[PDB]
Amino acid sequence: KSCLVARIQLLNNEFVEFTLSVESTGQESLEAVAQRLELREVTYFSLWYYNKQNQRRWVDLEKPLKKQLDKYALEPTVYFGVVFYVPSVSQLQQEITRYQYYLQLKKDILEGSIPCTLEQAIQLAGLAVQADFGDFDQFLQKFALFPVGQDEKVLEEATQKVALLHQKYRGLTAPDAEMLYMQEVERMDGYGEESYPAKDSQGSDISIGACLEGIFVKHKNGRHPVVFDIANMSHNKSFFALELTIQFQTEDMETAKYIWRLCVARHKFYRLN
Amino acid sequence: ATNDERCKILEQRLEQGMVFTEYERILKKRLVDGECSTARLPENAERNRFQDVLPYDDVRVELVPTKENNTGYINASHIKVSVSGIEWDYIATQGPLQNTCQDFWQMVWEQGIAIIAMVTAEEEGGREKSFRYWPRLGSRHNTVTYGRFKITTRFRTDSGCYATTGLKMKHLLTGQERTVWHLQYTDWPEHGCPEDLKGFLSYLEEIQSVRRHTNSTSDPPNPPLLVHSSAGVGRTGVVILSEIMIACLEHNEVLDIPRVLDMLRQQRMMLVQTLCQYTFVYRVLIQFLKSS
Ligand SMILES: [Cl-]
Repeated sequence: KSCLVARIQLLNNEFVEFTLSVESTGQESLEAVAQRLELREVTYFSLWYYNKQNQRRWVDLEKPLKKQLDKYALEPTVYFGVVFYVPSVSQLQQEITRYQYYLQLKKDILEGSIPCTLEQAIQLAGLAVQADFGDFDQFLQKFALFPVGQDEKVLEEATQKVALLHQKYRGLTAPDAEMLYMQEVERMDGYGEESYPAKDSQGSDISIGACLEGIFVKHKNGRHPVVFDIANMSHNKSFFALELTIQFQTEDMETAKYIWRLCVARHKFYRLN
Repeated sequence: ATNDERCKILEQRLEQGMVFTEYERILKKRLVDGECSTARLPENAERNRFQDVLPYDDVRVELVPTKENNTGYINASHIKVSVSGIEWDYIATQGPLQNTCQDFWQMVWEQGIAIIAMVTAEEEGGREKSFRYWPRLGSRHNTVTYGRFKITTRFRTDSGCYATTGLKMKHLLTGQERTVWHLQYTDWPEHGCPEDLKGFLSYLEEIQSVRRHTNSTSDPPNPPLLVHSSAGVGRTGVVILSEIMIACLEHNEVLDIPRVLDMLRQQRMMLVQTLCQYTFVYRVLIQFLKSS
């Protein structure tokens, strides 16, 4: 009523239960989370929740978080994540800022946000074990090391392929296994790309988002993705428009105005970098 | 030298009963220069929980004087201590009374305090240990005004042995704001000392984690940390003495627990008040050393 008991899921799947005041902004919670994580470079990160459509909407860090989860969320549970994916993961200097980046990049592979082939998913899990588990005292059946995809006997074949590239990476520091793990996902397609459903100027449904180069429009019907030179970005009614002048349409006026913020946000983040 | 061998000497002193002998020979207060005339004033009697637990005049926290408090008095001691060059900055005070909540927040502001370490519940056994000087979440009174300061309670996360509360403090005259982290230990029993040593160690770790978080933003000294208990002496001294010795263990350094405690009592009387509290420091240091 006058306070919200919210649960923030860290990237390592741990939970922190925050009793939140009505006036408390989302930035204050993100700064509180950075304190517990020993995290210093809090600029690359933010928080997000499942909205009424189960769509990952990042919170408004400058607006109070208590009202956002009441009005636009299923349950009062936000998730910690990376809102600003850097082109160069070498840019990240502080140690703990890199580990949280490593957790987010690993979660993007294991859950399928960044699609990887069979072989890429194999080589990735090798560097993960040397950092998640370490240089073995001797263990892989324990936790999940592969994306969604499986056949029982292909699982046995790949797990031994990881269990042999496990010894080749021996004696190296886990912080360096995390770096080499990132700077391979760093270079993949779909890396750090967030898609939002929308319709085209012909009514054909598509997926729109802001990539590092610029606004990317990929088409569900298979049409070649265009990557927009942009004079500015604007939003009108249920539409969202760029100027050079093109416009897309979304579900409702809430969804489109939301996208304008992140695009100009990512546009501001990239022009500083 | 070894962490496991430093542990044995502490365990041996505990087992052989030496910690009981060395505690009793430490003096409770200053032999000379122990005058607390400012605290012992009639006008200031209303400002002390216990009339026998007072700060020394040369180390008392010294509020900017006003007309209601002509002496700018608050029952709080400055605790600055050095071992082999490592310096330590503390402010130890009693739990605020109702009439000293304004004086408490005046000190938190004037001394630039950003972290408060509360080692006690508001009430224990029906006796008041500290008045509720910060607003409560969940109610409609989420904001209080003491003097020229308007404190708001902004979030609260609860760990089993401790509770972290984030406060925003606003100077109504200047408009300045300051985030203040309120760390409250809640596992200390009403009678005796805590049994969960590992949980009390976590409370001291959270203090350092908040200390590191707040210092990364302040480029130009770092403010002292405010420990307070009922009288700001016994459980207050346990936190201060423990955190000092743990650093001496961290940066390998000879440990002389009675020498440090005797130095602490030269700045605030009765720091570490009971024998139980003293042996608790020995047990906490031992448990910390058995980290792995
Ligand atoms: Cl006390």
